[PDB]
Amino acid sequence: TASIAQARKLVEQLKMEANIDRIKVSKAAADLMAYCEAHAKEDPLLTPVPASENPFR
Amino acid sequence: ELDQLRQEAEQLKNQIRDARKACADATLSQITNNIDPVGRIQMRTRRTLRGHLAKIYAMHWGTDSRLLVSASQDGKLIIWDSYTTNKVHAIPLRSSWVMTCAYAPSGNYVACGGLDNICSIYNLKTREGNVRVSRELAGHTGYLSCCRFLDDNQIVTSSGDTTCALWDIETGQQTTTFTGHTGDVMSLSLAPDTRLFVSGACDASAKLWDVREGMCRQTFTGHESDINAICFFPNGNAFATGSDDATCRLFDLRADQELMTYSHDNIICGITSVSFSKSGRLLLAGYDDFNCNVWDALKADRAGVLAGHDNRVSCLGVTDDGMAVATGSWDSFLKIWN
Amino acid sequence: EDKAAAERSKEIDKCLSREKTYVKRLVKILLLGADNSGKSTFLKQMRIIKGIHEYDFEIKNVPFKMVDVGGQRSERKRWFECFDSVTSILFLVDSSDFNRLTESLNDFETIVNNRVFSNVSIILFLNKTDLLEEKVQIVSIKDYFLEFEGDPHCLRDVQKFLVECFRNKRRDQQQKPLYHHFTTAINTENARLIFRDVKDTILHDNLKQLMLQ
Amino acid sequence: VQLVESGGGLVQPGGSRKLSCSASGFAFSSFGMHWVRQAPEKGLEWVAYISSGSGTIYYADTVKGRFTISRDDPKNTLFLQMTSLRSEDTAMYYCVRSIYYYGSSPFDFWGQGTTLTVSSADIVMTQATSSVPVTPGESVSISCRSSKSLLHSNGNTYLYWFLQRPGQSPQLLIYRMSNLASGVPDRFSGSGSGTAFTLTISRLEAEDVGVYYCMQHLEYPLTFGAGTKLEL
Amino acid sequence: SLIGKVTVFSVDEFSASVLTGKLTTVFLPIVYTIVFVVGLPSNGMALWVFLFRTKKKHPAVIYMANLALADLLSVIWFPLKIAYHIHGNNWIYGEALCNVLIGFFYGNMYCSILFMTCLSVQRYWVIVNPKKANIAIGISLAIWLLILLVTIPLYVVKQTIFIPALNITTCHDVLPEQLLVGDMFNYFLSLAIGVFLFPAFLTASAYVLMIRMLRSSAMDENSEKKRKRAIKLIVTVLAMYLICFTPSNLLLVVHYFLIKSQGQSHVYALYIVALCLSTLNSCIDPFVYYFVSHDFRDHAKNA
Repeated sequence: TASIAQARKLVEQLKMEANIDRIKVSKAAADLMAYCEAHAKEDPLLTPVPASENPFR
Repeated sequence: ELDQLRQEAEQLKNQIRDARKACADATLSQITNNIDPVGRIQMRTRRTLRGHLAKIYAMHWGTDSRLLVSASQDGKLIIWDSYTTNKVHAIPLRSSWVMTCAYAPSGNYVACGGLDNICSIYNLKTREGNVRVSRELAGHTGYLSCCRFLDDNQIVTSSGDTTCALWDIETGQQTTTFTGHTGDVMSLSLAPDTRLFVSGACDASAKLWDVREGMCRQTFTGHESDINAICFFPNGNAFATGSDDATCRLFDLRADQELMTYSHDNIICGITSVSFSKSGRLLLAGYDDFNCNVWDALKADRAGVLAGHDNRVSCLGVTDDGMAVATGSWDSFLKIWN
Repeated sequence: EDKAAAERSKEIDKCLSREKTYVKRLVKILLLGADNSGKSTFLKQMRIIKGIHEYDFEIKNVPFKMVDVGGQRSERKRWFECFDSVTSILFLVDSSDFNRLTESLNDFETIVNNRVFSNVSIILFLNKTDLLEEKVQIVSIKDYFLEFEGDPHCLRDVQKFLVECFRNKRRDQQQKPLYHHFTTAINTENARLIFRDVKDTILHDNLKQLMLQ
Repeated sequence: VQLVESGGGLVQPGGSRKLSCSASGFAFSSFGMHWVRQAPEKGLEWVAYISSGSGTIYYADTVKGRFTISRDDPKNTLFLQMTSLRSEDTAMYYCVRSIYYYGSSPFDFWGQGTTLTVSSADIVMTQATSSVPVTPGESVSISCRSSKSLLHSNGNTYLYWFLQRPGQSPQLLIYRMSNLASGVPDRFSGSGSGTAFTLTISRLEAEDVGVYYCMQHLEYPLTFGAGTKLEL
Repeated sequence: SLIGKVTVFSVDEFSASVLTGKLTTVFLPIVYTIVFVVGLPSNGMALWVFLFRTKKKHPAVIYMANLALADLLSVIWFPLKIAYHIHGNNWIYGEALCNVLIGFFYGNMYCSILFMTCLSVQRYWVIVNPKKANIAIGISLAIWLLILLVTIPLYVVKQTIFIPALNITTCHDVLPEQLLVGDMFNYFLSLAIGVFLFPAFLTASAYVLMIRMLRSSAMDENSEKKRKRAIKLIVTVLAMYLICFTPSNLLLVVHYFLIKSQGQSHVYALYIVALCLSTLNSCIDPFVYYFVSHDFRDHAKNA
């Protein structure tokens, strides 16, 4: 009955994974790009800082 | 009937695939084809940190963005002050084959683990002045692969006998166990709000786990070989996966699909580390080609190369305030880039 | 000023150097065997001293470290092959029980032909060499192996056959050699044999450093 | 942790003496040591400093060339040898622990001291008042002033605050002008700016009576203040 | 080195034949051209490989690079010398160039011999007993500095002489007598004995002992197919070294022993031929030290 138990566990996991809401890819892409833009000015690796505020030199 | 259950599983898989294929109304390659390219990004070495006698396998940035910890096959952990190149503590080990290290968010403890199947927790703030072992966690049947902190009381581990676990330090035993993989797990990463985490496990699959319930909510598939590194996006809503067939991928947790694939025709080697930048625009990767590459995260091109190593790059990290990138390689040197 | 912290670092550095001079003089041996391969008695009789075990000892002013993997070698993944610093691999094999030979023999072809071990030596220990003396005058090798081309009652012929069978599965015949021996309860000249083989390997390396080859 | 000193007593002019200190309960070989002095009824003054590895040795002006300091690690003992004593040396002596690494807490344990009786680029500190009458239940604030700016280029400020109850050795309250030491109740605070410093106690209690001291640690020699006494 | 007389300055009949003959006018240019052509590119290539294509500073690399440098600087100025022998022993280029040739020729040969001796001692030391790179740099600098302090006296004494009866001005093939018995005697016999014989004994001893220890029947059989090969790469080096250089210095000594005692100089042709023989090592050394290997050759061809 081990095979029955394994199959039942797999079926229950698939059922639990099945009933989940989703959104379109375009909305997710738009959100990701918006977040990436709105914080551009605070990123020192992308936009370097003057040598006065560089703690490593 | 077993046949009935198997047929039901096949039908459920078909339903899931159809649902996923229903929602792909566009792609990131088309929505972001109108963004000014970043241009060339060149970085130089600012420091070199010498003192190890063998290969380096791990490193972790402290939460103040100044101190860091490293572990080598010599059997030693070392704590460095990055601004002035000093040494704060040198901790010996009881086992020479070590594979991970971590830094507590408060600055009091560190962790270590390896092929002894035991996870050791060290205490740094003491009256007598030395560093002494505070806890040894045992109960896994294989070796440990990664370990991370949630507070000074709870710790999360992943082991090579296909399981993950959550330990309570004060008492010394397991509180919840997560099972469901087929092969051994290699890397895990924690959510910014400390409520979820993700794992990758040498089945060309990755899983999302909840910490208060004990059940997995989503399983992603798509690679062709092992998965060696994983990390979250700063938002908490996307993660990037690194494999052994010279390929990185970016997945989303709400659309339940795969967004981007980063690959090139001159790259025929594996990947050892993946990390993000603060704003989410750069992705860094360490290769067996003896170098590190810098990718743009929304256009899938190459931005640059960091090429200061003469052997494999094994460890990579970025600070919490976004000023420096640290790399560690099998030549027994660490380096800091800005 | 609190630049005295720098002094602290210097002291630490000094201690690390006092280990380096030792690290270069250590020789590592990786030991592999089986349940009935006599690993326990072999370890016990050398007067030496749950996961990976280590043993540290010394021979004629040279330090030796022996790493014992206790059955975990079933792990078949690359990242468990992180032993790319060893100098020799040591097999113990039982030559009495014929049926099991294929089993043990199989393991050989998996561990020797791997790519991390392209520049290491192999030492082979065939064990007991008296149950063979007893069985050879009683039971025939041909019931299990059909290729024995000599007379299945002479110890020399059968021993040559066994060592040939083990040699035949090493491809890339010549980077560094394969050694072989017979032993039951000597417990006394084993250190000498291992020492001779390690010294031969070191000569193989030195003649390549000096370009005299 | 425990440190116990010995070797004191009475001597006649001339002659020479030796003082020893014995350690227990910590890693003696990883710490530096200081010798500190106190007059019979006056302020504190600093005598000697010996460091880890016995590499750097510092003496003061009214000491140098006449006193010697030494340590022995396996037996865990610290020695001070004194030659040709005078009348101005009558005093009581204390032994103090120290360590230096990023994030440490210097001056975190004091001994119990011995009695000895015998028959300018220096930075100066000024204590505002000699005494302050205070009432239980009310807040108090004290202040001291300096003759140079203590804010080094790396953002630190090196000022220290100690307390001494009647009849025992002092214990640390505040280090680096804004930090609390371990074991101190969470009601003491400190602040200031370059060349002015203030300390604040909210909601006084019992056992908070004593004498307060403010120290500098920017460059050797170290200088103390006169001291403020709260009369409860 | 032919002796001249008293400024009127004249030579005898035998010299009159030798300078105007066939040995010094046609034969030598062939030899020097061959040596130049083979020698320059090969040792240059070896220098580039040893300096820019080595990852681990193993001492053998240091020593071999220095030897390659020595031969390279040995070979370069030869166009002026070959111009001299094709003009008929006449010279048109000022005393400075005569001085430069005579100094550099000897300095470079003795640099070569010294670094060969050093390499032999290193090999014996490593094989007999299973920091050296630092000592290699130190010893390299020491040897170079010593050589620079024994090549000077060749410039400070005028090297060129005029002979009217032939109307020829010569560069170091003819010299006045009073100098030959004095400073030049000490300098040349000192170079011949002090800087050849002692290192020759050291090299011979080291290689013979190394062979004796690699041929013993007190080590494993499985190494045999390698060890015997290692024998043939010692015998072919050592036996070359003694047969290329030794026939030079001995004759030189014999030469001067007839000037300081008798006053005839009839053994100059023997010196010329022996010097022809001893110049070929700058071409024959990279083929017997460097190219007979599997690693260096691959690194050089992939460079």
